[PDB]
Amino acid sequence: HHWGYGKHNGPEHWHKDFPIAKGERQSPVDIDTHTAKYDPSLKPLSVSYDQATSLRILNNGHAFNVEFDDSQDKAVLKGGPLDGTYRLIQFHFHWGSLDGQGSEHTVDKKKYAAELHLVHWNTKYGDFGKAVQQPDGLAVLGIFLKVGSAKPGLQKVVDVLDSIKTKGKSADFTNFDPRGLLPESLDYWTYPGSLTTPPLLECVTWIVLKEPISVSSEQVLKFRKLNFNGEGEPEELMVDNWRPAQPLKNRQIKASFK
Ligand SMILES: NS(=O)(=O)N1CCc2ccccc21
Ligand SMILES: [Zn+2]
Repeated sequence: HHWGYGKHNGPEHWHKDFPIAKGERQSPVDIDTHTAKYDPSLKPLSVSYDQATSLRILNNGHAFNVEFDDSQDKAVLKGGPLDGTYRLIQFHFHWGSLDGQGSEHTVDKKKYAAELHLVHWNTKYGDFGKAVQQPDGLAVLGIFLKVGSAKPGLQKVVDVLDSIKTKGKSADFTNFDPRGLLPESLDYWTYPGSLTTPPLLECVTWIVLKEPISVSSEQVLKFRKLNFNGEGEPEELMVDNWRPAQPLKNRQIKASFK
């Protein structure tokens, strides 16, 4: 009886196995745009993905992960609120059954159709497993998706999903350039938070971009054909794999922009 996104094992249940679910820096949160304060001190954000090496795409039963070679400083995130260098390890998405839900963060209580998470780990801790035990171990770049025009840089991801329909399936996924998933502006909000799935560790500096990317209805419909289940099991469509907003508690959300 594992965690998931159903009535019986969904976010309102996670606290029983993972009591930090009710902790002091849980994610996601609602971003109240009128309460977020411009922080003139935030350093410029640096997204350096030119040398990124994608390797594989995996359906893990909760989402699909595009995995990178993180055995050297190829693809790194620096600057903004960050001290030091954070190495890209994977990206994934969270999405809805309908276009009116799917994001984990909200903006003035608005839900987007989906949310992209680019996961990076602080290289001063040596490996990802050590980094997640630290309060500044990870930096997650979050990007909202709205439905409208296609995102050409997403289509290579969309077209492989048929080959990883069910939990535990993977496929080779080399030479994918995650720069094609970014919006034009790097204006962001930032706050200290957590993983949004078990084990809900409080190790993340969240960096959520203000500008959403546009994807087509056909692109997101292909995300919604994935399965939570394993091969041969009763089909359970992989939809609504998002955690709702958590209490902000004793935190301030900072804006990079006026
Ligand atoms: N949104 S999420 O919590 O699933 N996420 C962000 C940080 C991280 C680390 C390892 C695996 C996944 C992720
Ligand atoms: Zn995520």
